[PDB]
Amino acid sequence: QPSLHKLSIMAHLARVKPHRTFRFNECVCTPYNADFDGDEMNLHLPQTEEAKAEALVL
Amino acid sequence: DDPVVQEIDVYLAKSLAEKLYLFQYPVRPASMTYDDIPHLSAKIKPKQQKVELEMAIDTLNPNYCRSKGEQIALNVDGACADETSTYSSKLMDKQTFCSSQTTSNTSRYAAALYRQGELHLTPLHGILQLRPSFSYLDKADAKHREREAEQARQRRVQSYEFLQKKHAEEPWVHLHYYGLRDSRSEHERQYLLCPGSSGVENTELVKSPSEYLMMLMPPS
Amino acid sequence: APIPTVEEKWRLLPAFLKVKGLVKQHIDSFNYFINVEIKKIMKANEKVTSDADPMWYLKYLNIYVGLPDVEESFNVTRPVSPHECRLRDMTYSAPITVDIEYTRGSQRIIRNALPIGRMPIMLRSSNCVLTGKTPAEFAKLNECPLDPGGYFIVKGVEKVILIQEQLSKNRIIVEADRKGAVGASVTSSTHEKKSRTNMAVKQGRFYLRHNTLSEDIPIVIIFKAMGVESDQEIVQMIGTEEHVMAAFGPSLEECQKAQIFTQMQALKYIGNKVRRQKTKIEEARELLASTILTHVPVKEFNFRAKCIYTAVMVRRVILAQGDNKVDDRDYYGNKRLELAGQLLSLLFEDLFKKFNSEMKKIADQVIPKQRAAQFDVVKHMRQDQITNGMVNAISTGNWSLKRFKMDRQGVTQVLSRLSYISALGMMTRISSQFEKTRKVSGPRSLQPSQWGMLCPSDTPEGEACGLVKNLALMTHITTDMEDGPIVKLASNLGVEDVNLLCGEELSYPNVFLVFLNGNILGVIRDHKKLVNTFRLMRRAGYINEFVSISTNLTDRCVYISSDGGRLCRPYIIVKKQKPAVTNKHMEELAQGYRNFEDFLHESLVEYLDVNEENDCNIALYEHTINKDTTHLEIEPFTLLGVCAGLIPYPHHNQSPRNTYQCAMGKQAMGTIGYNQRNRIDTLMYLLAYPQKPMVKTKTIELIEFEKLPAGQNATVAVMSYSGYDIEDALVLNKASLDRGFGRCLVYKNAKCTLKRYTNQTFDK
Amino acid sequence: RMTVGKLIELLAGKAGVLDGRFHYGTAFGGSKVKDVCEDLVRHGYNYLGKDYVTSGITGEPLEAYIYFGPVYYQKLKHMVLDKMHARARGPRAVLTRQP
Amino acid sequence: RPEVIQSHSIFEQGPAEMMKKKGNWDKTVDVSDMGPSHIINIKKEKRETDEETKQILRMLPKDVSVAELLRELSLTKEEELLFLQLPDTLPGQPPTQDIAENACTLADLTEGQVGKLLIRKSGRVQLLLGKVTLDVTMGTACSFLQELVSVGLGDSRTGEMTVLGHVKHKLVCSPDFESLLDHKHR
Amino acid sequence: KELSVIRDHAGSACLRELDKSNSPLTMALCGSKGSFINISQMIACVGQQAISGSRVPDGFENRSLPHFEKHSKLPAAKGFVANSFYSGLTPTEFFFHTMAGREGLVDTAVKTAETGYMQRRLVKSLEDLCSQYDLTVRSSTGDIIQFIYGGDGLDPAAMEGKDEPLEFKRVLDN
Amino acid sequence: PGTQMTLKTASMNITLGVPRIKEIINASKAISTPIITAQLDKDDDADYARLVKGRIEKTLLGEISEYIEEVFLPDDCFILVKLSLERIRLLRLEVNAETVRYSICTSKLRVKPGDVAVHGEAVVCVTPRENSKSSMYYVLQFLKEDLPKVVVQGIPEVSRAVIHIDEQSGKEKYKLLVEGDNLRAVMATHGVKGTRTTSNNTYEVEKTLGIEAARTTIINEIQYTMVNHGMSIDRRHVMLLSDLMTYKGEVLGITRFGLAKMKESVLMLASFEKTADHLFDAAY
Amino acid sequence: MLLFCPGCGNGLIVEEGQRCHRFSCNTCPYVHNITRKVTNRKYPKLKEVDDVLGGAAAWENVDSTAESCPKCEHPRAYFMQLQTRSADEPMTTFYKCCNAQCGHRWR
Ligand SMILES: [Mg+2]
Ligand SMILES: [Zn+2]
Ligand SMILES: [Zn+2]
Repeated sequence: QPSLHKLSIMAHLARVKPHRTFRFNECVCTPYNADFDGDEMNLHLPQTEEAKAEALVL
Repeated sequence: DDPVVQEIDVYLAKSLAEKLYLFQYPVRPASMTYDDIPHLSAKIKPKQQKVELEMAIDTLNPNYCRSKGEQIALNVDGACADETSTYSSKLMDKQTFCSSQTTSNTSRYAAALYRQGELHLTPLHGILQLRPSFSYLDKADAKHREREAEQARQRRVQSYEFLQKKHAEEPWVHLHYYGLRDSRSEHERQYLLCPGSSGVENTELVKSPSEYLMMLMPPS
Repeated sequence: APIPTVEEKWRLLPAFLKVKGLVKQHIDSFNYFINVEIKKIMKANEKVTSDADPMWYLKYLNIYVGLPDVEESFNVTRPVSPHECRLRDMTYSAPITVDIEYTRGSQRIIRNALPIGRMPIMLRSSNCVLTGKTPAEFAKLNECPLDPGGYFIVKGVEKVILIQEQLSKNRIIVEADRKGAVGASVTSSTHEKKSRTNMAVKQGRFYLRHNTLSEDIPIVIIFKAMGVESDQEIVQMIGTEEHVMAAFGPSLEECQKAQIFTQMQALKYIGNKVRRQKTKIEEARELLASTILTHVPVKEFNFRAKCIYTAVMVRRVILAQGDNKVDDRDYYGNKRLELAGQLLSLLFEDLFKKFNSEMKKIADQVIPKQRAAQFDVVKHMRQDQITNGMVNAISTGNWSLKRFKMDRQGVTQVLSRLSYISALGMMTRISSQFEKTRKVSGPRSLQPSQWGMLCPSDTPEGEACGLVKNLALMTHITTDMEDGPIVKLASNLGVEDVNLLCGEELSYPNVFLVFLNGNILGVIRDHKKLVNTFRLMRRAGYINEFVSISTNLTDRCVYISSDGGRLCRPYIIVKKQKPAVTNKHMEELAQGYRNFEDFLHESLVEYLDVNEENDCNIALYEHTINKDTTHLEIEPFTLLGVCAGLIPYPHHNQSPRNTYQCAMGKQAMGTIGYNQRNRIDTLMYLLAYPQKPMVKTKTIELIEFEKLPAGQNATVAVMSYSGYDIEDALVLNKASLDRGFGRCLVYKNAKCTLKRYTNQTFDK
Repeated sequence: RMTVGKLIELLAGKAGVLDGRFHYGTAFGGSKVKDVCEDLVRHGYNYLGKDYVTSGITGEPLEAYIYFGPVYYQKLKHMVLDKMHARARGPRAVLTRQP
Repeated sequence: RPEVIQSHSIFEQGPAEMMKKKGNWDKTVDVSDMGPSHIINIKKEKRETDEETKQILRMLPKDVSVAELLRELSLTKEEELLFLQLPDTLPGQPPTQDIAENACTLADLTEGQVGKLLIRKSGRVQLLLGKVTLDVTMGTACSFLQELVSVGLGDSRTGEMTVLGHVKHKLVCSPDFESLLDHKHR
Repeated sequence: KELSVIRDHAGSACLRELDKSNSPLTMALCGSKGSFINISQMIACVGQQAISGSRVPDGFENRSLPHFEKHSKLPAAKGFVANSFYSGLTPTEFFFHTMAGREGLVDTAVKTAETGYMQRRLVKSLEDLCSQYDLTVRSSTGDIIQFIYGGDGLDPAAMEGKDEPLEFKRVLDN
Repeated sequence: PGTQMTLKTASMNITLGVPRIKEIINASKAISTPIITAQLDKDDDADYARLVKGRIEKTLLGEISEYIEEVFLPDDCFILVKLSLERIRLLRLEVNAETVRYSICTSKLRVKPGDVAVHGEAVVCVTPRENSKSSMYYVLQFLKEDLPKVVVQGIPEVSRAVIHIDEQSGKEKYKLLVEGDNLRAVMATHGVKGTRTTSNNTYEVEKTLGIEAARTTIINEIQYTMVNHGMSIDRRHVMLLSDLMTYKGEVLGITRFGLAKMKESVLMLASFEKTADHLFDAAY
Repeated sequence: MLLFCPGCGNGLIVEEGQRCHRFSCNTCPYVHNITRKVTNRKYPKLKEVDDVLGGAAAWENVDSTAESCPKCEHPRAYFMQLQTRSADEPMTTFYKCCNAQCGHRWR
């Protein structure tokens, strides 16, 4: 949520899994400055094919 | 240690118990006494003590400026009235001291005329500060301003006009001043002494240390 | 040879917690309110007088509060427990009965109990139904024995009046200006007035500023306005050194530019400057004797004692521009803490004056008009004004008193019941004065004046880091004193009056002023004799033991403070390198032949204030005592607060970790109390199988955390396992989770009201 | 973070459960390390809490010793079942037609 | 004004500066030995420190009580006026004065010997006023004029005003709380 | 200077006696978490506790706490700690350490309102700029800011060297 | 990298961190602690250093005058000031009594050149006149405190200076850190190499050495502040920031006034502040 | 300097009369003829000389038959006396020796 540089928001390819938490690889903790101590991270699902493609490429 | 020196007996006098005052001049040092200056008049009220003096300043001394004295005497009084006036002559001769009262209770201060191994206390009836007054500039501006041109519950005791009216009702008393150098000061200075024997046991001041500590520090 | 240690000196702390500290601060303020201050407000407003038709009056004789009650539908009343008030969503209140005397033609008509309103009773105070009871009798009231109390109950929610922090009023503060100037000010507050006067040096000439005056006026005009007209006496009161006169010169040279030489002329000069709310002279004389520097009294319009005080202000400005030893707003000798009593005093005073004014308005309308038969005012006591005022001001959180110009918002918070430490921690907060204006970083830092008064570790993390603070374990906030015998003891100890001298004695090197809460009592030589004799009269019990006396050897002032709301702290007196507490004394304490008050009266323990401990030399342990010690620290672990008392070995961690633990310990799921099953709250988390800690602090044994704990002992390996534990994450055990580890219950609430309307129709 | 207090809490709790005491971790005092080391060595554990530990996955023992002990964990109120939230489309404001 | 001012390496002689400075203001027009030009030696203007009044001329430490009484006794046999402050209550009874343990001032005492001033060895001055010992300390020393006057209203409308002498020093008497508490502790 | 010598020599003495396969030493050598300052600070000697780049300012009249003599400038009385985190701080050292820690906490509390407003101004001023196809950087109206982006025309996101597009020695060894 | 700066750091305290970047991009005309770094040609000796140091450091008349006195004579009254020429000789100044004559009559109550005499090589008298504008002839007290606060030698804007030394073994030269905000004067004194001296305050370099030197000053100063905190920014970013500030010939801020001069927009400025006056004036 | 009237205690001003310059009150007739030289010296604080003398300054106080310095017992040293504050201070004595393979600072 506190978005300092432009890598505070990136696009991942989602995969569904049973438990109730967003689970990303820990090598990506340095761009978000996440720390896994109860931190929350927002999700945004684009609704248009142009938005998917611009998210995936850029 | 033993009190090897000065077993000074402290005596008490009451002849001047209601007469004795202490004047202090906040603006005049120790060396500059008033023993030489001629005193003209002394005004007083006994209850609500407010002493007013008038001292005369000479004119032929070099410290007096007549070029300003003529002008300020013309500014204060009328040029040729001479019936009522703050100054008799055409020059500023008199200097008025007005007092302000320091404390209400003066029961806890006493003068002490020390002598050859003995000490004579005497209670004071009042301590006053005598400051030189600037009433003449206000009378000058008064003469200048006249030359140009089922009620609700009230509170008068805590205002200024009623307090001046309450103090104005007590009549003045005029006094014959006597200097330090006169024989009358030496005549009345022996009223600070008290005729008594050398050693007389006091029938008063008998209360114990514990009674004294209880007495000055009362229980709530 | 080592100094022999009193090893059982620790017991002075559980004996101290029986009486003072650990929410008993709030309770001892509210008892002070409902036992003296409501009578003092009633004495300040004892008689109303209708304007039309005089010699008809209402005269309040005495006031009371009494035990709590409840009003029901069929005019029946019954005493109530607090828990019934929590469940039924009402307010736990007691009715204010006042006895009046008044006139109905018959000149003496008396009543003995006329109820006019309902005071909310704070729990475990003198009027509450809980105090003095045994743990067998809290069961019949459904109340926990460990519930600390000190929180109100209004409309079913539990509200706590937070301890407000203020700057100490009626004291000379030398601060810097924005543009580089140095000016002094004093927020002169009494019970009837609050206004800030100033002193500005904006050209090298001393201007005084005030909210009343339209434009700032020079200071020598004011000195001439206050009955001293000679310039020599002014410069005597300022000071007789050379550079003081050199700095004050252009202010004298200003007053000779205008023709201000007489007091009437100066009052005329001021009378043109007054914002007009006899017009010229009286509006300036009453202004000088009532509003500028209003905390200094004027007896019979004798302005001498106010001239000396404003000369002291100008002398401090001059000596402060020479070397920049300005005072700081952050020293906790200059703070005062306003408890629940000193807000309920203001609230009840404003509501009671609006009550008397509304009654006088109704009486003024109805007496000359309707009928010749004399009415009674007993038919005109609408209780809803007092009740709705008290309840709305507690339950809402804003204290808009237009009489006192106070518009504080967010005084009361809902008492957080996440666990036991959360309740006990919110009962000891101190909310700061600024309340997040901007990032000043001046009062947010930890000043060293908070030693043993406030907690170094416990502060919130976030936007409020450093403003909200927490009281320590072994502190005590004073109440207001009688003010009487301090003056009479001070006059016997050689304090010459200020009226018996000119200002030249103020600038001597051997002459110290004395103050008393901002008013000059006089001057004195040999201040060490005064201070030591005053302390020996304090330790013998002739003076109330919270009266502190300090000495400021730079500014040459001997302060004697007696106002309430400042932080005190007990110590053990040390007389010539030996503690005054001997092992026989702690043995008598452990057997019960004496208690902590008998340690106070035998000159063994005395309460230092922050201002008094500025001059004392305190040793922490027994082996630190050298020849210049006066006081010994009772227990050094009372430096830390309550929530920092949960931490085991807190002096081994890096200090941010203690602050993060003080934040997280208020959120731990635990047990609220023994009544936690009979208790319907908004959101209540319980732990299924709590356990008491395995490494426990003495603070845990004092506040009884081990009787209802929050957390479970877990067998913790410290190893790296499977890489799912990278940034602070931790791996649990599935079998431990299945057998009961960390099992927690969540209780929620769902309420529905079925109201009856103004029409005779009902919800169903 | 230099939380050496956790490393002493683990040790003193381990030395406390083995003989039924509660050790004090009082600020500026409390039971030192030198006492709980001897209290552990009297019961047959190592004097520093590190234990020979066998891995459950492979069955083979581990190269470094592992530091066991009972530490007082406490569950905080921030649970994920109250914080997980989603919105596809739902109620909008009446005035500014946005969620 | 010429701006390009010139300078040289030579060193200024000390006496040459001294004698130039001397010649700049040692000139005097005091030849006018006349009335206006004359000046009264006892009415010089007041320099501000009142002990230090003399700025123009024809050309301090603080004493203690035993030093003051030693000077007033041995150094001069001339009598001297002191001004002493007493505590609020003196350890006595008002004799048949219609009482309640009020204040006991000097106005409720009689004439005669009322106490003994004991100067001890090494500065300690006690005022034994009975069984109890008051303590005497030097108060804030005044430097301005204090005249000790008498006012006698012998007639209803007029009276006599007489100065007895100048008051120079001030004493303060204060109780000994250490001794009063060490008699019986509380 | 003398207290920095005490801390640095205590650190250089505590690091020499640690064994290899010590866990803080491995975690400091591989740079994963920690450093040598932390190992020295929790074995040997916690250093001077500096508030705003100086020693502890006096919070009382000419002394830091009441537990020291007036006008002393000793090392223990103005903030220096001798104990490690292993042997545990004494109460005065603990209070000085908490004074030094709340500065870090309050700086992190200030940092949001200190830096977000500056970045909001920089965004609103700079966001219109774009790199056109003729390799000029023009504003919203079309005035030229730069004729070529940064002189060379190169992206900072693709710099293999120290602010230079290649490092030729590494490419030749490749 | 403003988020990574913990405001971390023998004399000449400089502000670093987020407030220094904020002072740079605000482009305010007066900044807290400007420092002019000056270079000396004859960089060998401290005797050469302290000469020009005294030539640029502000020295007060009271700091060299051993006594300043008011003398009343029967025929005249004046203010005699004796200069301590031993301390002038040791501080190595180009002043004498005639220089102190010229430094006075510079904006002090309209004093005349005839009102000052040069009686010796060490003494100066000042005979005051009536001000005739809300003052009295006893203005000698104003002159008796104001006259030590006049400056006879040095730059009127420079508060203080300090000699700074290098450390390398091959050489030893003395640079001169000057804490003042008048770059034009420091560059023009004899003995200071004007072709190699810089500043911190960007507006002074804009006023003195042009807009392009202001651009280079902004580049070097932002990169200096970023390097002192261990963060690294590629130079193209601060280069574009410096070119955005100076593409209209004058150094502009990132505040709302400079943003009003760069951006023509109405709704952009109406989002920022100023409740409705922009909208009603833009309608007007 | 402030000087005040013995009569009323207002502040005096200097003016000129027909034979002398006078101190005169503004509100009462008191005047005081300035018959002789009267003065008031400020004596302000001079600059610090500690870094001014270091590094081979233009000292001159050395004289024939001057004492040798006490450590080296050679006359290869300068010595000086200066006021450090205003010229009412009694001058302090200080000396520094600079010789081959020998650097020291003394008082
Ligand atoms: Mg986090
Ligand atoms: Zn006069
Ligand atoms: Zn040598």
